[PDB]
Amino acid sequence: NLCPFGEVFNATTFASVYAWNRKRISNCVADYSVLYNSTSFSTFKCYGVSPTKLNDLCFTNVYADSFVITGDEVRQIAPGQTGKIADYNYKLPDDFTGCVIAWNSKHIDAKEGGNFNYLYRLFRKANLKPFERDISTEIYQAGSKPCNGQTGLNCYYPLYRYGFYPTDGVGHQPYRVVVLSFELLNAPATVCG
Amino acid sequence: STIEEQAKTFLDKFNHEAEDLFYQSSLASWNYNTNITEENVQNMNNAGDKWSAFLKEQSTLAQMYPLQEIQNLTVKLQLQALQQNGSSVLSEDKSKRLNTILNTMSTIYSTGKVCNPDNPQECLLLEPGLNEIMANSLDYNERLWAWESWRSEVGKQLRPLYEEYVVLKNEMARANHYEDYGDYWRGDYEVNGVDGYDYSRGQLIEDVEHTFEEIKPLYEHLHAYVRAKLMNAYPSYISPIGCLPAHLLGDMWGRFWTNLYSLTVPFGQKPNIDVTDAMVDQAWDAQRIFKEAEKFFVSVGLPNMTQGFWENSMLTDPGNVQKAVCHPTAWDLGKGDFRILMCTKVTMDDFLTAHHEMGHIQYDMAYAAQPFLLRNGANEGFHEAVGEIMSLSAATPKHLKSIGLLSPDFQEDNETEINFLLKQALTIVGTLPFTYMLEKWRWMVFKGEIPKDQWMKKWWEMKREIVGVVEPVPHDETYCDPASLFHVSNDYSFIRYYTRTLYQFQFQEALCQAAKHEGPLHKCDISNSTEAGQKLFNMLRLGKSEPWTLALENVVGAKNMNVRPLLNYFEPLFTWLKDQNKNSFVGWSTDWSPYAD
Ligand SMILES: *[C@@H]1O[C@H](CO)[C@@H](O[C@@H]2O[C@H](CO)[C@@H](O[C@@H]3O[C@H](CO)[C@@H](O)[C@H](O)[C@@H]3O)[C@H](O)[C@H]2NC(C)=O)[C@H](O)[C@H]1NC(C)=O
Ligand SMILES: *[C@@H]1O[C@H](CO)[C@@H](O[C@@H]2O[C@H](CO)[C@@H](O[C@@H]3O[C@H](CO)[C@@H](O)[C@H](O)[C@@H]3O)[C@H](O)[C@H]2NC(C)=O)[C@H](O)[C@H]1NC(C)=O
Ligand SMILES: *[C@@H]1O[C@H](CO)[C@@H](O[C@@H]2O[C@H](CO)[C@@H](O[C@@H]3O[C@H](CO)[C@@H](O)[C@H](O)[C@@H]3O)[C@H](O)[C@H]2NC(C)=O)[C@H](O)[C@H]1NC(C)=O
Ligand SMILES: *[C@@H]1O[C@H](CO)[C@@H](O[C@@H]2O[C@H](CO)[C@@H](O)[C@H](O)[C@H]2NC(C)=O)[C@H](O)[C@H]1NC(C)=O
Ligand SMILES: *[C@@H]1O[C@H](CO)[C@@H](O[C@@H]2O[C@H](CO)[C@@H](O)[C@H](O)[C@H]2NC(C)=O)[C@H](O)[C@H]1NC(C)=O
Repeated sequence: NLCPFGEVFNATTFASVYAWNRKRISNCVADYSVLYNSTSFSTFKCYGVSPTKLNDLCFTNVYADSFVITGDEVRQIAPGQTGKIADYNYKLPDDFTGCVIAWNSKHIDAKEGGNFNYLYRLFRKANLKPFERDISTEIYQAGSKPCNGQTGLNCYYPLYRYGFYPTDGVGHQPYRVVVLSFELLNAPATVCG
Repeated sequence: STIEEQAKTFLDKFNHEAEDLFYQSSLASWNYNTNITEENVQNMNNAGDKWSAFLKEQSTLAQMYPLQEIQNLTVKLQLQALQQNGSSVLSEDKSKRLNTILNTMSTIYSTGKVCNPDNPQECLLLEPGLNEIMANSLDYNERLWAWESWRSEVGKQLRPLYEEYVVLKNEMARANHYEDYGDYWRGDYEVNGVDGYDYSRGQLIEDVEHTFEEIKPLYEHLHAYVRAKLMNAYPSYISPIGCLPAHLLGDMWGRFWTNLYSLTVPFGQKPNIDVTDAMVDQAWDAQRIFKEAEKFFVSVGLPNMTQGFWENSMLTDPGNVQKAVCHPTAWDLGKGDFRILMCTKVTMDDFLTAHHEMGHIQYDMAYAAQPFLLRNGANEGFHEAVGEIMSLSAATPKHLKSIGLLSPDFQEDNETEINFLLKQALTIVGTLPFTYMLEKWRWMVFKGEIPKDQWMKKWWEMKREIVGVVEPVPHDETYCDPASLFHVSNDYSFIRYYTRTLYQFQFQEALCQAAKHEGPLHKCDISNSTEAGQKLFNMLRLGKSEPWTLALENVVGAKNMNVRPLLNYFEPLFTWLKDQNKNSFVGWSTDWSPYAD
């Protein structure tokens, strides 16, 4: 009765994919039938529980991951199908108990001048184990010669920036993603529908 | 730590950096071409210079990766495109001088005006004035004035500019490790690395000449037929055994004999198929016309047009307030942005060309998941060939009947069929000797085999022998008629048109065989054939990742270009011409001329 719990879902702005955000949710009345008649979610599929039983269930702990990615890369937010986002930015555990949510923002995140406020990692040393972050700006140097100083011939700055214009194709328009995960513990907290 | 992994990361950085820069340049150039202002042209040039500078930086970088040590054919290709020194191998001042004369030639061609000596107040530029004369005038003297005025005015200016253009371009390509500018151009067809599908740069000459030899007889009979029919139109001006006067061919140069249909119609009693009257009468929405092309492409298993296309494309003439470039173009701006720029009128010619440009867009939509440097046709001929198979299918009377612009009279005499095939030949085979000779002359000039003092001598000697066309007035080396064509004076290769004409009928035969068509090939409409659609999409998706020979084999089963599709398409007209010319002269006289002494 204290948490709409969507200060996350609809708000002014979100965070980059490589620096995705976590939030705790507690003491809530989770009604998700009105959100079924909300702006259509590009994709809403659950893995551990039933979408037709959501509110009946009274789970203990709930967490919310919110971040922004491209349109073609969105279908990588799933167990397996490792790719650019699914390794270097945000991987999910193979055993997953939760739900994933995404919708399309036509001109909210996109402006006529263009939006260059969202970043993403392209070069990293190793694939990220589930639920890991690495925000370090370490100049990647795969070739043995470690420049380490600045931009180099075989060196690269590992962080790239999205370009989001209002005339883009659907494959790379700004998709906004929220992930719900219920950790499995023998300890209770206050959540139910 | 391998070079291949290093090269992969370099290519990743280039693709992601270049996608956005190319998109900005494309948006700016679109805003110019759809809205001619000084602000827009300056923004376009700014974005274009930024793109060229980024490309040259990446070129000098990619040259630091030793190509020979690359074992990945796909990556080797992307690196090769980037390592091309291109114009940069020229000195700075010499390159500036080359760009200056290039822009000057383009300007004088697109701006040259000729004035009537009897009335110096009437003056026409090439489009639409001079083209209107060359298309519709039936007066020999007026046409001869138009022909000679265009050449003797603008081409004389182009002559010295063209000499400097030739010499600098041959040197550059040589510095870029080629023999001449034609060899650079021939490099587009070169394949080096795939065992069993490679194809050399002289084989193109071998293949083009071997195939033009097989085209030769069909063209000879059409030439004889058109020559007799023109004798009825210009009495006492044409010899029954001589070449055709260059100024009576339907346009300024003879690239197309389209406007000779009225003078060569086999059976004028049959109604010549024009759907323009039906279009104006039927409820017409220019939107619906382009939508009908879209409905056609989905019916064969291809996707709709994008919402971005329908919102950003320019589908109508913007009017007097907003001046735009009306040359039909299909824009692939990148980042999934696809548009069509066309000042569409409600006409039959524009209907087929709308299909053609949307065919381009489907090609452009395809292979989108390929890396940047692979977003291109298999070779320079694949895109236009695809557009043309689209336009043929739309032009068949069965399709025209099924769409409802033709009443279901379903009249198809053996004379209605020959009429349609004859009009096709005026266009399709009339352009082949022109294309082959222009590129042959250009290749030889680039090779330095035609002395400077015999440019026009050899030009018109070659003119006579191959195309069977003779100049109406003599031209010394003061004149410069080759530079009087747009593609020549604007630094565009021309052999794409020969190659695309052959490719398109190979594709048409293959896709109609896939659609299990049985009648004559020219009556084939591949509409409603998801099998043919898939076979074409299976080829469209490669882009420039696979060699064009391998891509061509995947669909038609042959590693090389073939003439039997064209000859089988035109076989009925061929026999009809052979019958019609029994008491007519077949062949050409390398010696008859209109003028004497
Ligand atoms: C996030 O999104 C929007 C804010 O832009 C809110 O969506 C909606 O809020 C309105 C009220 O402000 C709801 O209208 C209501 O409809 C119900 C019946 O459905 C009616 O009983 C109420 O009296 C009111 O008229 C609308 O339904 C609602 N939609 C959804 C899907 O919630 C939402 O409040 C914002 N919340 C968060 C946490 O981001
Ligand atoms: C030359 O290098 C390219 C890389 O740029 C090689 O292409 C790549 O082939 C691999 C193996 O099939 C692809 O990896 C796969 O990706 C899918 C993505 O869903 C993943 O599920 C698989 O587990 C696997 O990791 C890779 O995506 C692909 N890359 C591209 C850009 O096409 C190519 O094979 C090399 N040439 C030769 C002859 O080996
Ligand atoms: C195009 O179609 C027309 C008919 O629609 C075809 O024409 C016909 O040709 C035959 C010969 O093959 C003619 O037969 C002959 O009749 C004469 C007397 O007129 C007789 O002396 C001969 O012994 C022979 O029996 C027929 O009359 C003629 N019909 C018409 C209406 O002209 C024509 O052959 C077709 N062309 C092609 C290339 O298929
Ligand atoms: C052609 O370019 C001009 C700018 O050079 C565009 O500008 C118009 O002018 C102001 C500029 O802010 C706009 O507020 C107007 O609404 C525009 N006038 C119109 C649309 O008539 C102009 O939009 C461009 N034209 C097109 C078709 O893009
Ligand atoms: C090829 O596709 C066209 C698509 O328009 C088919 O046209 C439809 O045909 C059916 C059956 O004759 C009619 O009921 C519809 O009204 C038509 N829709 C139109 C005209 O838009 C056509 O029949 C197909 N031909 C085939 C299957 O060979």
